[PDB]
Amino acid sequence: EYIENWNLQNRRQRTGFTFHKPNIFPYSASFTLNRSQPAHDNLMGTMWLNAGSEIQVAGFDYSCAINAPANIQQFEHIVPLRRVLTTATITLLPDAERFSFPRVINSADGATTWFFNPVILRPNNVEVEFLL
Amino acid sequence: NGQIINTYQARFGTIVARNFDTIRLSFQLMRPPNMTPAVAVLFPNAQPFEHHATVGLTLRIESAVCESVLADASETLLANVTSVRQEYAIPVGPVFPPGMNWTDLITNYSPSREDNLQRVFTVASIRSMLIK
Amino acid sequence: QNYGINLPITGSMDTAYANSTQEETFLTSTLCLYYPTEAATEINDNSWKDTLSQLFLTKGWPTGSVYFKEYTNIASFSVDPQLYCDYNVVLMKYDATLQLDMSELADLILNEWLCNPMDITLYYYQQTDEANKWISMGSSCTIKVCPLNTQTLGIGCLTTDATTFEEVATAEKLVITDVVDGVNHKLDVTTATCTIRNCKKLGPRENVAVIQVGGSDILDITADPTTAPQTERMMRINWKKWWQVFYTVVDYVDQIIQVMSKRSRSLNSAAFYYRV
Amino acid sequence: GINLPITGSMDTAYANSTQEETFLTSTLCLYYPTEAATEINDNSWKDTLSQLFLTKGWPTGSVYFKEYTNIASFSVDPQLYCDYNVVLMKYDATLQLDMSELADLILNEWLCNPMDITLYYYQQTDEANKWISMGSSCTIKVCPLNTQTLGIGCLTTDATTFEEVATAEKLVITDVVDGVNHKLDVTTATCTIRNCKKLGPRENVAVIQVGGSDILDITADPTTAPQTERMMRINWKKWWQVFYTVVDYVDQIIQVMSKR
Amino acid sequence: NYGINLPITGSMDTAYANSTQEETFLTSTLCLYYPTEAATEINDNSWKDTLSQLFLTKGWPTGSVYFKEYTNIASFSVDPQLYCDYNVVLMKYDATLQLDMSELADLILNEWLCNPMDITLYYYQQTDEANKWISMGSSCTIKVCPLNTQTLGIGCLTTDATTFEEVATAEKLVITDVVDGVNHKLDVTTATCTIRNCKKLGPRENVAVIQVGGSDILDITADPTTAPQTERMMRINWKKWWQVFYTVVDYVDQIIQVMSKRSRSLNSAAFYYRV
Amino acid sequence: AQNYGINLPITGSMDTAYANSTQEETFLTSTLCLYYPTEAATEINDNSWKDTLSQLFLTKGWPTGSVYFKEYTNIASFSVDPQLYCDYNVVLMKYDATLQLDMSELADLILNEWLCNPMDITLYYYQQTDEANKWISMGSSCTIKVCPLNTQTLGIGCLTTDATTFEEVATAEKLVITDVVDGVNHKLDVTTATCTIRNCKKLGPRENVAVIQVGGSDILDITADPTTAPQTERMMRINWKKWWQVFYTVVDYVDQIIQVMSKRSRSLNSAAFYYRV
Ligand SMILES: *[C@@]1(O)O[C@H](CO)[C@@H](O)[C@H](O)[C@H]1NC(C)=O
Ligand SMILES: CC(=O)N[C@@H]1[C@@H](O)[C@H](O)[C@@H](CO)O[C@H]1O
Ligand SMILES: CC(=O)N[C@@H]1[C@@H](O)[C@H](O)[C@@H](CO)O[C@H]1O
Ligand SMILES: CC(=O)N[C@@H]1[C@@H](O)[C@H](O)[C@@H](CO)O[C@H]1O
Ligand SMILES: [Ca+2]
Ligand SMILES: [Ca+2]
Ligand SMILES: [Ca+2]
Ligand SMILES: [Ca+2]
Ligand SMILES: [Ca+2]
Ligand SMILES: [Ca+2]
Ligand SMILES: [Ca+2]
Ligand SMILES: [Ca+2]
Repeated sequence: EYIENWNLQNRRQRTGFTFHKPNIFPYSASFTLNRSQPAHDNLMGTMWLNAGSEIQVAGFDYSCAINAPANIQQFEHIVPLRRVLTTATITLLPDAERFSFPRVINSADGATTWFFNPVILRPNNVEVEFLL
Repeated sequence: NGQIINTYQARFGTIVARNFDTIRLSFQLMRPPNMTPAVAVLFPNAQPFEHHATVGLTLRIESAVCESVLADASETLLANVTSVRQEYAIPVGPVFPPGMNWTDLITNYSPSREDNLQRVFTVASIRSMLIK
Repeated sequence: QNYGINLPITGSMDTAYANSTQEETFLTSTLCLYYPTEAATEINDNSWKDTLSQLFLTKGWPTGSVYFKEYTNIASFSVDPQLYCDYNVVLMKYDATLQLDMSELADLILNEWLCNPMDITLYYYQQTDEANKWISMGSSCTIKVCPLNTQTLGIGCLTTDATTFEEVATAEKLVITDVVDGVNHKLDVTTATCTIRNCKKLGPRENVAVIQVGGSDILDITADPTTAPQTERMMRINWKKWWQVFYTVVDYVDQIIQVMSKRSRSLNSAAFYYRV
Repeated sequence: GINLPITGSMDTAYANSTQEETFLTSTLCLYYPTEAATEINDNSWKDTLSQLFLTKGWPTGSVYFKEYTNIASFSVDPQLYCDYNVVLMKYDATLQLDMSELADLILNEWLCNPMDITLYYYQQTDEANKWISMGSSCTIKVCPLNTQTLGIGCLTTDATTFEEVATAEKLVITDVVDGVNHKLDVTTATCTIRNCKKLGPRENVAVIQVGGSDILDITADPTTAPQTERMMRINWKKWWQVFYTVVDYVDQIIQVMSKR
Repeated sequence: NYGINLPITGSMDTAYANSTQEETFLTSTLCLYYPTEAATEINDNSWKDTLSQLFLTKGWPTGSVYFKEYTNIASFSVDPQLYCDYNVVLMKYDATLQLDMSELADLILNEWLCNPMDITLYYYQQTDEANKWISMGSSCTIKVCPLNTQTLGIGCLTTDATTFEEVATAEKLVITDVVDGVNHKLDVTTATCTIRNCKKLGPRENVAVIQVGGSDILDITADPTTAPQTERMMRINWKKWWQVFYTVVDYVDQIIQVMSKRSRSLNSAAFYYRV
Repeated sequence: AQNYGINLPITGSMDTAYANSTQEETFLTSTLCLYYPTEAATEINDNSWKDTLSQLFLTKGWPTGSVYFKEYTNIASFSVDPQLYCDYNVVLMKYDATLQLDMSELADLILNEWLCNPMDITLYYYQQTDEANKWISMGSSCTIKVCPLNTQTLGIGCLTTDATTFEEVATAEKLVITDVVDGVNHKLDVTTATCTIRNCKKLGPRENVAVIQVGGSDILDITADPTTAPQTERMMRINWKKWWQVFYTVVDYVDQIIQVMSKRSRSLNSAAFYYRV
């Protein structure tokens, strides 16, 4: 396969390498606080783990949308790729398992730590879009 | 690729940049330590600033050699491509932006769009040889 | 820089933890203890502020940073409790009779209230939702509250007669009136010795801790019956001598300041929302 | 309490808020002590309260008020039969066991059986088996029994040597040791006492305690003193604010209850 | 909110919003301060009713516009409180209290960061142009004695109190500016006056100033060089107050437009104690 | 049967079968003690209520001589020297409302393991090393007066020679658990004729005893720390009308009270050379 794609790209034709679980995502374990304060008792935003071929994302609200309009809080997570994948079979499951147990997490500047005690709702209105 | 190829410190006029894909302009505003009475009334120490300090630069690429195809002020090939696509009322396909928007074409300049653009510009150059 | 608009804040989950900086927190900030005026009678000293400040010197605070203030009782501290320093902690006696008034003072002290004025004669009044209260302070607040229907007719009351109103407060230093939300009400606040104020809690107040000294542990700081959250900043100690209470506070300065944050509204970063 | 599995499924749509339809088709009932309406001293306070309930989505003919004299007089036969019952219990420091056993009778659901004390001997089989006595005066004297039907620390004929657990009390919940039979000396002239067993708890009625700190050890063991979702307790100075707090927060109080 | 450091980008080609002025009227409050000489000349018991009914037709709801009364500019200067979302002040001018309006609008129109001063123990100084010493009370007699490096009063005696250099004499509210970088000794009458070492932050923009009568005589800045006339320093010539109140209620849409309710301070006060 | 003071790391599998019930053998082997106030035995009106209870304990599983009954007069006199003897201990104490620090200091002794050193007040100035160091004094009448020194052995607010300038943290109390500021050398004025004070270190909880508060609300603050008021598994409380309900409740629920406690961790042979008594 590699010498075939070598000879096809030596003449500038289209090639394809077939990968089983490709390492397209760099390791990026981080978060984002859309609503925050130094008390860290009413937070809102997303957390994610991009590793190997796996994205695990979890948006959390501490108020559980008690003051959001129509009791609905919209989350969003956009992952840009480095190379254009083609004909990908993707297992999409709800309920990200890594961000579902209580943990203490350093802040953005690394100064203090904040506590995260999650209870899990199911994801309402999932929209997964594949942008090119 | 993050490496400083060329640098220019307080040199204006025509400069040269041999190999680059990022342009970093780092200018700074220094308050003038000696000011005549016509200038000292502009910048008080207090809050109401009716005259706002502003410092600018202008950078104009006159000519450049690029490995990929582009558009410029010399050729008319993009104009020929858009004239053919607009004269015959052509539906929007999968690759090119609707209406051949060059801003949306160079905003997301993918390699498949690069290959299509180079092929169609080559055919436009051929027709511009024959048809005036 | 860049005040006003809210920004999303991202950060890696593998950033190194910072240093201890409990030292720098003690060496920068201030501290204010609030004891009842009878305590110095049991203490039997005129130079125990001089004593205890030397005791606070051991735990990192400098000499002129820990401040001591008085109040006569829980009722007359509730007339106007003005707390401003970097860390406030109040020591209150447990009276079994003054249960509600201690809960009222705790509700005032532990939450931040946006506060609009009220004019009793002029308008008709209603509460928007659950975070809206009518906080009245003064020498003697006697509040009678008359509900009105959708046509501004008296529900169980008559808007001419102030006697037929429904009495919710009688000669109290601090009242947090909660009425039903969405009903227009008419008021009978005696404004000569009282001042009622339409307030609205934005969140909790964090630069104050409440140490109640004796008794059983609860201060209901929420309005509804269905919850009464024992927060991290309210706490309870037992007493026989006050010296044991003061020594316990001086010992556990580190833990009591640890459970109290820096009051978000002080900070430069929260300037043009609600306090610079 | 069903036992045939209801399968269901995840990722199916959350239904809309039936809390309004819950309000339109139910009966909410306060229970206040007589001293409340003594301080209230209005002749039409039920009208003004019921219209304040009408603001919060309850219809006109859906809110009923029933008095009780005190905790002792409420415990002789409490009738809880609206679709949503809440009681307003004054806190007495002396009446502390009586509030606990009242809320034990009120909050939990009991399957009861009769008890003829003259004709039989009675053992408690279960942990959840208790003896519940109502009436005007319940003088309950209980003596244990060995295997051979002999009195343990009493004479099984003479009633003076018995061991009393209740002296002239309206409601008494008696827990004795399990597995041992007992001879009983209840006064059946005023007191009716029954052999009851604890089922699942009654999700109909909530208890707003009105006064001091919590005391309610409704479980018979010393180990657990669980503060459930309906052992609510407000502090107070005026009775009017006690009712206004209930009328304002009907959503959060109906929210922690269910129908029967 | 506390990550202020991240810059906001925006764009120069995005669309304008749909005129969020009517939604400003519904979710705000308005307190206009009037002197007691107004309420003397007004001659009505229910003129708040008449005016609030006129505010209703401008877009306000009923329960939004409150009025608060002060006696004069001297008594309002003792402890001025800004109670609600948009404040405007109606101050009647005369040529006597020419400074007592300049320093009052200096206190009202700016956000001040005040710290307490124990003048009986410590010797205080001013760090730059930004701080002043703002002293309020029923009577302030401020006497400032400047020292040198050796802690010796220049042109005065530290021990004797009659050789002092008085800055204010029997004044309700004082804003003293002294020489920056020189340690000073005080004789503020602490029984009837509290002096505070107090820095000047940015301006407070929920309150506007309406000088009713007189001339364009007002300043914020204590230097002689800058005497700025901001967008919410405004003035009205008066003959009767009814023209003034009708002028205020007619042009509410222009007076709010030079104010901002984002500068609400959670407290009615004006000084931000102990940061 | 060895390696008594080494603290070796065990390695247990997570697939080991669960052992048998062990509760019947615990009931046959060990001993139980029940401490009651003398007002109980006043209201009980019996001489042979001990045998009545012991036959009910026989029904519950214990043998006849395995359940021991001792008593005390009041909480103050039980707190003079609480020496709690047998394998499983549970104490019944009535909530006197006017005394609240007495019960909390009593359960501070009883529900914790205290490693304590002696003191000599005439010789030494005593500082507390950290938080688990307390000063526990017991006797007929303790009156403790503390004098904080500076770093030069000069008293802060107290003359080192005068004893009336000293300030008292407790007077006329049976048991006093004194917590002062850590790191400051202190002079004491304990009445050493009727009171012995000792330098104590809280190692951990005591594993063999529960406390049943008969009546009265939740008051127990074990840890002399204002922020934490822990409610452990063995601070039970019940409400009373007669004592017979209390005794029938503690006899009915032996299998819960023995369950929420364990054997004492020090009293085992395995804790041989870590402070065994
Ligand atoms: C709700 O969303 O869905 C119901 C059907 O399940 C429907 O009857 C009801 O009208 C809907 N209400 C709303 C607000 O959408
Ligand atoms: C790299 C780093 O974190 N430096 C800090 C240092 O500034 C601080 O004084 C020290 C205390 O020992 O703790 C370290 O974490
Ligand atoms: C063409 C039209 O109707 N324009 C309206 C505009 O006036 C208004 O500001 C906005 C409200 O959000 O809605 C738009 O549809
Ligand atoms: C002797 C012993 O302890 N083991 C028995 C085991 O033989 C029996 O099969 C099991 C049944 O549950 O109960 C265990 O206690
Ligand atoms: Ca009435
Ligand atoms: Ca309300
Ligand atoms: Ca007997
Ligand atoms: Ca039983
Ligand atoms: Ca002089
Ligand atoms: Ca200056
Ligand atoms: Ca002393
Ligand atoms: Ca200590």
